[PDB]
Amino acid sequence: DIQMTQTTSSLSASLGDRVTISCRASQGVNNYLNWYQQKPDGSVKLLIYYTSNLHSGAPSRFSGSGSGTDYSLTISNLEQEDIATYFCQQANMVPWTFGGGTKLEIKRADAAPTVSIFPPSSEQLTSGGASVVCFLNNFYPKDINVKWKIDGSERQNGVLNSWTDQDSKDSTYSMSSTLTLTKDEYERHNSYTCEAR
Amino acid sequence: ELVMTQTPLSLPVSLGDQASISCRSSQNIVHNNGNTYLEWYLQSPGQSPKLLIYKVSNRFSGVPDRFSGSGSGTDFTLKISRVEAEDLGVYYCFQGSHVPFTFGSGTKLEIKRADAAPTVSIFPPSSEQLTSGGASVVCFLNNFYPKDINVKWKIDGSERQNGVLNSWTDQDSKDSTYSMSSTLTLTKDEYERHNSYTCEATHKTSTSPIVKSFNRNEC
Amino acid sequence: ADVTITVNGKV
Amino acid sequence: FACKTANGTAIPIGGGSANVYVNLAPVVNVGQNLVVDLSTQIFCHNDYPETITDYVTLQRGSAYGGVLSNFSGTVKYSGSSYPFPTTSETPRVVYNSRTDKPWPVALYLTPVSSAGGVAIKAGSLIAVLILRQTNNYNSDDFQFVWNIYANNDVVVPTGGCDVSARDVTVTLPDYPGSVPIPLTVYCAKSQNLGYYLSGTTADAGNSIFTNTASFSPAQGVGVQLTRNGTIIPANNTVSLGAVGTSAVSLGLTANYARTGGQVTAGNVQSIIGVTFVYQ
Amino acid sequence: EIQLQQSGPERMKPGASVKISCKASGYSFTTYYIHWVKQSHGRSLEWIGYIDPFNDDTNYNQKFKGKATLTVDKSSSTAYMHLSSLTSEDSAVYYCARSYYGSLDYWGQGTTLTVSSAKTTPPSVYPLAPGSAAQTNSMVTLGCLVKGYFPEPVTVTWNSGSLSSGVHTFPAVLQSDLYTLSSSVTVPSSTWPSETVTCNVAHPASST
Amino acid sequence: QVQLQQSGAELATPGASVKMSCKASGYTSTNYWIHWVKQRPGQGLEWIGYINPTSGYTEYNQNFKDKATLTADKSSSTAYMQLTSLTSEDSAVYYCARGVIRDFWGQGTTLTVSSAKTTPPSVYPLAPGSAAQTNSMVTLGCLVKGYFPEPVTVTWNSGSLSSGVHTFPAVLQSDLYTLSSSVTVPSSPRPSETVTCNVAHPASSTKVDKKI
Repeated sequence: DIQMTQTTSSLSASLGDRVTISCRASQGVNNYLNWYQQKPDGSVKLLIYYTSNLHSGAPSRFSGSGSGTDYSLTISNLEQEDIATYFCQQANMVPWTFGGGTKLEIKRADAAPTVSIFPPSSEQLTSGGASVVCFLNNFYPKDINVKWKIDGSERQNGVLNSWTDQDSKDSTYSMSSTLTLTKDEYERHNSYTCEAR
Repeated sequence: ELVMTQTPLSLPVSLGDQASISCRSSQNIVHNNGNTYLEWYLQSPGQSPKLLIYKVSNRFSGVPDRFSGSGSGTDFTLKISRVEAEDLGVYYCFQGSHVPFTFGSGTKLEIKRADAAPTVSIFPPSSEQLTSGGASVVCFLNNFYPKDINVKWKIDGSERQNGVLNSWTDQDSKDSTYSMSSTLTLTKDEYERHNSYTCEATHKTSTSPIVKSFNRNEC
Repeated sequence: ADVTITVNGKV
Repeated sequence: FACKTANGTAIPIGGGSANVYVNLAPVVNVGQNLVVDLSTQIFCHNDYPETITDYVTLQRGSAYGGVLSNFSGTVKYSGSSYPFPTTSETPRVVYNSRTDKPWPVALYLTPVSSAGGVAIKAGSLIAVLILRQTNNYNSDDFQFVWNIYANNDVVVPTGGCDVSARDVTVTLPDYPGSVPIPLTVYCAKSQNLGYYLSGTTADAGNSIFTNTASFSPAQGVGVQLTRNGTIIPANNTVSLGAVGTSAVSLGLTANYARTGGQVTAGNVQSIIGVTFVYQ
Repeated sequence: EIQLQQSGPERMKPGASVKISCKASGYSFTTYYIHWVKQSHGRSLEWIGYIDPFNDDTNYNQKFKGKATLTVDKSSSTAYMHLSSLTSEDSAVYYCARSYYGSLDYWGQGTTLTVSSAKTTPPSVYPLAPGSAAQTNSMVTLGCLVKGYFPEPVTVTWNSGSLSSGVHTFPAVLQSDLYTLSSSVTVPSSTWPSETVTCNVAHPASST
Repeated sequence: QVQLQQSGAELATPGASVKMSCKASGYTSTNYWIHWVKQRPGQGLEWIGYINPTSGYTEYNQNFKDKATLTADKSSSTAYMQLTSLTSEDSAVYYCARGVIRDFWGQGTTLTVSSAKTTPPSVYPLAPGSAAQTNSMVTLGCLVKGYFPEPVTVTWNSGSLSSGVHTFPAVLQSDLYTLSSSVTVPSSPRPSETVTCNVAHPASSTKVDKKI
């Protein structure tokens, strides 16, 4: 079947900027390309169909164009309503296929993460478990790596990582990491470290 | 174009054994759509070719299970689990991926049997032919195996190569042997100006040639 | 005239 | 790529033109009226699925033909629908198996009036379709035309409402009796409907229709329609109010009427046309 | 006007079968195709197939041909999505949509399908404290750990919202078919332990 | 069924032109292509091209693009190949194959391009004089020279002998063919037996009997 590739997975912009999202097809499609928008909650809406035709009810600031095996989507000027994910879809052949998706984000001044580490709660220890939690609050940009170290050694198991979405107010990101141990192996080591790269 | 080369040129087998033939391409023969169009055809004595395997490994509807195709990339092989009389003929590999399409050089699969020497014979030109102004010396080589053989001619002990025609019969199918004839054509005047002629046959089953000669004007 | 009505009768 | 009809007959390809005979079953609908669904009528397959894949597409310029040539609508085609007649080239159908599968095509028509429709006779041209066949092995680009013919007499609704019958014959008893007319109307969506009768009237108020009887006609009498006791003159609009998916009766009744003078025995016959309008 | 209403979230045991419904309104049901789409946790969209509501002909993605079944009910104008031999990989959001001009111009709100062998479990909540002392003069951060609950969702608030606006609640992460979640709060270093900062956790599924 | 029946046998002079036929087709399926293949005596197979009878699309081998023209008539379901400016190199057996992958082959058409005319055969007996030419069994044969066209059939004593009767394939010599035959008999030399090789040339309408 026909494969669809969007050049980038994340796009950084600023309100009032002109952004362009590109899509590529593994083989020619007779202008049968569609663009969709998905809001953060999950609602999906069609924006442009047949390469250049905008859906009845969509904002006038969206426009599309392209030819065989190369298409793009453009926004004349960004509004906060337009921070979402966008997909390209071909309909020239069955099965219908979608692109990987491109998510917009607001550009802002860089910032380093504030770090905090918590020891296992005595309440948890009474139950036989032991979890150490690390917080990395309000850092920009999105990407970040973390490591867990014990008594000078590094451990890469029993760890769960989570990330919040970009914050609407600060436009910053946040992250949490939890390393879990059995109480028998928690008390056989003396030091624990959360290495925020 | 791309060349398809088959190996071996001849595959002598006995009824029942396992037979394998190989076909090597000069370049990758995968189509732009990802299918490899490699084919195997069989031509039997006095019959038009028929299809055996149509996509390297697939068997055409109605082909017995004896035949099995395999291979990939640049080298392919056809295998016959047990050889029957119906499998004797010339096998061709075919590529239909890049225009122009090309066939394989062709491989003949024949019967195996024990060696046998040729019963070489010679004859003079007929007196009637000399009456007509012509002269042709004839040499017969009957019932020999294998198919490979070489023959040469001499006049009065002097070797000659001009005016010689060679003909071969296909495998006899009853003795599984082969036969060959050689005809040396001479003008009347040149035939009459020499006194002796010789037919010299060399076969794989001897260290020295089988020489036969005659004196002019026998009848 | 998307429907036609034929009314037969006698006297 | 080969195709055959629902009866097993093969459809020739690549001639001067191919004529395909299908059964129509039009139905009124909201927004778009259906003319003919070809998924049950045409089947196609591929005899060499292991070595070739056949692509079929509907070319631009495909349109209705015959008496429907001036209408427009939409065409269902392989998971979506597009305007008809076709101004661009449709996406591709894929044929990669020896098993017959339907040709996923259906034709629709845009309503243009209140009720009303064009009558189709068996053996009349319905649509001219342009097809382009391509494959994934050859680079051949082949175009051929299919002519779609009807093999049964039907009437395609051109409007948003339909009627129980397009032609209604009723029999009055001998003078002076009367009979009701079984005519009903329904619409795919709520509508305000009214109708007005037409014909050759024969009086001042123009409520009485002339006797058309060809053989031994009766003179001095005509046919006058009435609904629930009220008399409906010709070229005057009668209102039905809101109508919907539930059939609504017109309530018309046919009566004898006396005009001119002395009445003489004979046959009586009138032909009255009913027309519908919005309000 | 045009809209599609789907059924609510479904929870099934592995190996079971589910049947989603999609009620259409605001247009002629039978004159448009209906398509179904799957979105995995990686948020990539997958096309399942389409069905013609007039004659009920279908077309399936080979990825889903043997597992999915599309059906229609013309009388009630409803479309159905049936999925058999459910596994953990079938947990996703499924959308019905109407197709015009090859675009899927209208979508339903989507249905979340959960395939799991787990059974309802209450959340175990632990407190997190800095330890020896607040190692920052201005800001001090606290949080609560929620572990071992099933199914979703679980709500978190700090002092019923009295000390919010400095709160980061992280999405739940699955662990051996039981979920885990954490939250964070930051308050002025002087306000703690000088003030009663405490978190409230609610799990409607267990009513606790 | 509608199956690939081709022309018969055609003889043409150098230059000239000839058109061949393959009597099977149908414009209902787009996958019934017709391929043409060439086989020269003693060599392998060559693919010339194919035509799609339903659409008229043609593929050509560029080695034949000056020689072969492919066409098809939809009425008679007959495909055609035309060869122009014939030489001796164009003498071969020509096949037509049906299908996208040549799954059904035709009978074959033999073409001989020669300037020679019909010519009767010459028969010269091959009489052995010295018994040493063989070993206690005696070989005998006849020589056929200068005939045209093929085939000349040789039988011994009107078919009375069928053991060890090796008849060899013809060889072309200056557009006139040569052939020979041989037999072995049980030590019955002349005149102990009355061997007589019988030769027939239907093309020249001659049957000849020659003794040894």
